[PDB]
Amino acid sequence: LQNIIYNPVIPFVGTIPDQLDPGTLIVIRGHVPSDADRFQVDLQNGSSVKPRADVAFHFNPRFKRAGCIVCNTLINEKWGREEITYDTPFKREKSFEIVIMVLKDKFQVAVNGKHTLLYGHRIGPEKIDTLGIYGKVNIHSIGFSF
Ligand SMILES: OC[C@H]1O[C@@H](O[C@H]2[C@H](O)[C@@H](O)[C@@H](O)O[C@@H]2CO)[C@H](O)[C@@H](O)[C@H]1O
Repeated sequence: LQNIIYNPVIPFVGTIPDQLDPGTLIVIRGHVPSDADRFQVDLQNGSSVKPRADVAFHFNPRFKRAGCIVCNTLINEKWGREEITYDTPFKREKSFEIVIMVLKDKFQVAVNGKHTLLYGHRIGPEKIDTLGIYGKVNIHSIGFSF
């Protein structure tokens, strides 16, 4: 793993150190705190706050009731169709590893050593240069393989 970021402060907004070509991994190890209702990993085009940077890939675990993962894309400050994965491995007070693998046509995401979901590209992954992590989460490490 390359360009590892250790224990970043959340909210984190970092420049991804290379283009996300097919086969690239983003690996994120962390922990959901006991009072967490949600957090998010956003692959974004730039880091503008107003107007809000486009989010190619919004990966948003949610913990209310039985919980779920919501995926979407933000284009021109509008959210598109939500893709909700209900078989969620995330739990409050548990550790996790997320591996996002960028393929040509989709993202392939594995959580805790197990395939979790797919997400077809809506914005070309070549437009992504920024990783954002927000909400209630404790991130121990961010690693990249190009
Ligand atoms: O799709 C991701 C965004 O959802 C926004 O919340 C949605 C909510 O999930 C949906 O059920 C509906 O009622 O409308 C809300 C507004 O679009 C969150 O506010 C945003 O942060 C993203 O997670």
